[PDB]
Amino acid sequence: MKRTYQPNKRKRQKVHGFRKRMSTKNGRRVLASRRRKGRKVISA
Amino acid sequence: QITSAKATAKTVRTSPRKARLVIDLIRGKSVADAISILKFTPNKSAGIIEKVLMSAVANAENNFDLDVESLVVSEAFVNEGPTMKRFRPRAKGSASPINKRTSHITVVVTEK
Amino acid sequence: AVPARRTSKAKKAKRRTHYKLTIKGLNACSNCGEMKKSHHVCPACGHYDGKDVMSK
Amino acid sequence: YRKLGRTSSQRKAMLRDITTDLIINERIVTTEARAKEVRSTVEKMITLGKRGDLHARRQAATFVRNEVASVREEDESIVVESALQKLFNDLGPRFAERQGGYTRILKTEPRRGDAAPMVVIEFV
RNA sequence: GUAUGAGUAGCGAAAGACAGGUGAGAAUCCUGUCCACCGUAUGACUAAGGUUUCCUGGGGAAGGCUCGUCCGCCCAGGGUU
RNA sequence: AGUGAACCAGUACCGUGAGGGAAAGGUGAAAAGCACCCCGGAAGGGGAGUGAAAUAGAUCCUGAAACCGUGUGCCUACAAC
RNA sequence: UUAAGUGAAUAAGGGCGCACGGUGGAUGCCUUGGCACUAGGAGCCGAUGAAGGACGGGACUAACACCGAUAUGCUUUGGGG
Ligand SMILES: [Zn+2]
Repeated sequence: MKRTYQPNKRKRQKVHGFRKRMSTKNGRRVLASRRRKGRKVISA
Repeated sequence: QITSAKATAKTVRTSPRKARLVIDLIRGKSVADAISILKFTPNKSAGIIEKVLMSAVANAENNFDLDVESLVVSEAFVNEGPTMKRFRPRAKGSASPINKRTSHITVVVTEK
Repeated sequence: AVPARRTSKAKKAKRRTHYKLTIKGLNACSNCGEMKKSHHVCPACGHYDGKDVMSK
Repeated sequence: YRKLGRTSSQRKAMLRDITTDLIINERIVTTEARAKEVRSTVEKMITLGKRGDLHARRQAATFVRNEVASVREEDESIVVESALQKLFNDLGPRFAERQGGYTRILKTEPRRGDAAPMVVIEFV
C-alpha cells in the first residue's frame, strides 16, 4: 500500500524551485502571476 | 428579612441529561437528607451537585440566614451551556461530528 | 433500517418514563448516627456491627 | 465456579497470586467476586498447613508462590521466611483448634473509575 | 443555528495482581515484588524523511476515544564543539 | 450588504504543482474593569462595593424563532384519532 | 342485616393555556471599510544596479509599522512652541 507522495528535498527544489522557474519563458509568466496576486511564497 | 439563598455553577463539563437524573432525587428534601443521598450515588454528576448544594448552605449561614436545621431544598434545575464542536474520522475518508456538552447547575434553599 | 418519521416530544418523553435512578436502603449507624448503607461498613467512623474495623 | 473474565490459565495465575498475598499480608482490598473465590482457595491451603507432613507440604507447593518473602524476623542475621514456611510454622498452629472458617469479608465502597464494589477479606 | 434516531452503535489484535507513596481527588502516575509476552525481532546501529519532538523545573482550560496528580500537550530556562 | 478582504487577507486552510481560498465589527460618558469577606483544589457563585443602569462584568448594546427546562388553573389509564 | 341498583375521588406518565429561565444570534440603531464618478497633477523605473524580496537594527522584542553595521535613525534650511 504505497501512496503517491514520497517526500524528497532535492527533487522539490529541482522541479519547482526559483532557478527552474527563472530558466524558461513560461516560468516567468508563473512568477509574475504570483507576484500580481500577493502571494507570500511565489516559488517552492 | 429574606429567607432564601441560591448558588450556581456555570459551564460545567457534564451532559445536561445525566445531571437531571441525579437532581430529581434531591428536590423537595431537607438539606440533611440531600447530602447523604448524594454521598451514596456513584454517578459522575452526584459530587458536583454536592458542591453547589454546600455553597447554597454556606451562603445561607454567613450572608443572611441562620438555622441550618430548618432549611429545605425548594428549587433545583439544570440548563444547557455552550457546546464544543469536534470531528472524528470515519471509514473510507469521511468524518462525523461530535458534541461536547456543558451544564449550568443552580440550587436554592429556604428556611422552610 | 432507518426511521421513517421523526419522533415527537410526547412520544420521546413517554419512552423515558422508566429511565430514572433509585436510592435504596439507607439506615442510620448504631455507633455514630450518620446515614450509611445497610450490611456495609460505616464510612464516617469505620464501625460495623458495634466494633471498630478500619483501624489497628 | 465463576469464570472471572479470564481464560483457564489466567484465572489460575490470578488466584495463585491473590492467595499468596493475604498469606503474606493477612488483609487485602479486592472486588467482590474475586474475594469469594479466594476465601475458598485460601482455606484449602490452611487445612494442608494444619496437616503438617511432607506430602501435604509438596501438595501446597504446587499452589503457593515461591520467590516471595514474608519477613518480620531477625535474631542476628538476614534470616528470611518464605511464605510457605509461614504457612507451615505460623498459620497452621494459629488455627489448630478452630474448625473451618478462617476468614471473613466486609463490604466498603465502589471504586471511582469503575463503580466496582470493593471488599476487605481478613483472617481471624 | 438547533433537533430526531439515543443515552443507542462504537471506544482500533494482546496478562496482570497486591503492598506502599503522592495528592483535593488514583483500576489508569511513582517505587517494589512475583507473574505473563517478543527474541533473523517487538533487541542494537544507521541513510532518507520530519524539523526542536531532546534535557531540567513547574501546569492541568483544550488535545489523549475512559481517567489522569501523567504526556510526543501547555508555560520558563537550557542543550548540537 | 459593500472589495475576496471594515478585524495583522491573498492570511489560516487545501493541492506534487500550476492553482483554489475563508470565518471573524459594537461594555461604559469616563476603566471608575468588582478592594475586603464567605463556600470551593480551581472554575464558578453569594455578599460588600463602582456606576444613572451590572439581568451594562468582558461569551459584555438590543436580544426574535427553532430547541431544552422548572412551577402551576383545567383534562386524561374500555380506547382506533 | 340480606338482596337488587346507581357510583365519585385518587396520575406511573401525557396534553392545552399561562409565568419565569437557558441556549442562539435574527431585528433596530451605528461606522472604522467599500462602490460609481468630477476637477486638477503626473504618465515611467533600471548596469551610477530596478520591481519584488531575505536577513537584521529596540533596556525587555514573538508580531506589525519604520529604518540598513551611521540600522526605532545622521546633517542642513524653513515652520511650530
Ligand atoms: Zn458510624
